[PDB]
Amino acid sequence: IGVCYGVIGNNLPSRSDVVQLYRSKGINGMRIYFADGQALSALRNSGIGLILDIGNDQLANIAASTSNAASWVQNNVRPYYPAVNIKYIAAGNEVQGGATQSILPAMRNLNAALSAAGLGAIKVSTSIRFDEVANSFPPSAGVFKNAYMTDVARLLASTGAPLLANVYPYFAYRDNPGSISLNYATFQPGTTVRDQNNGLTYTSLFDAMVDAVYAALEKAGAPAVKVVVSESGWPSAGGFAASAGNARTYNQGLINHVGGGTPKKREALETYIFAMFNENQKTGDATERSFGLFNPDKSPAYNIQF
Repeated sequence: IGVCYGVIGNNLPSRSDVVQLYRSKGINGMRIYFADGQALSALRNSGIGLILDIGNDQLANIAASTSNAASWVQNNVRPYYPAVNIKYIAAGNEVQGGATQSILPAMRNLNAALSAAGLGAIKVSTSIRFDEVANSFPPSAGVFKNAYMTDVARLLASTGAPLLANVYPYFAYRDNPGSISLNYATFQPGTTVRDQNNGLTYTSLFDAMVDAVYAALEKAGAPAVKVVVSESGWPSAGGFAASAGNARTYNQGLINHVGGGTPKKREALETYIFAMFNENQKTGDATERSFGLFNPDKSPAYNIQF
């Protein structure tokens, strides 16, 4: 499985220390949020598959021209591939506003540049959050609420690239403690929901969520498009339901689950746990600083067998 690697803290390890920890624990996937040169160099011949986000601040620059995208590929990708196994490139992460207007042309522009560079194995996609999907209940009722997402699904369909989704049962649960049980949320026996539309049964909030993305994809006209869960995790402190036991239970649960897929698609699901270390400098809710599997000093936040 993979682990997202965030560096928004003032007390984290060196990139090479990081890569080493990964190889020790047997983690075979990494997501990085910008073209981090030190991470990339450290990653050479490490055998770790990678999701490379371009960085939202780069979206407009890349969307402008193919020469802009070629220059980015030349500096940030060409020097590391194929030694570094970059599997995907996320042209934007949870972009909002008029910026969404830039995601399709940046996606095209990168596809053209990778092509001419002779790097067509690398696939181009975009990272979204679940709040992109409406009428998620029953999961079969899922539909993309924004118009631009259909444009994207179609491009992914024709290019053979998957969709990267940030799925967090924690946020769903946190918002709706009354309607949602901790068991259902953390992969524990107890609850069963039946999708009337297709008759599938659901025992976990995770499955129900992923299958809602699949519902939406199909409606968009992109049935064969796969989903890569580009983020999923549970905080160990800073708010409601945040605790090591809950965080241990969710993540281990997650690791032991994804290999069986979901009721709509029983194939193993590619998933990235958020995140490797707690980022002591994040803003927003107190929980943001407590999503790590490890403590800044490389010590296990709680025990997880990968």
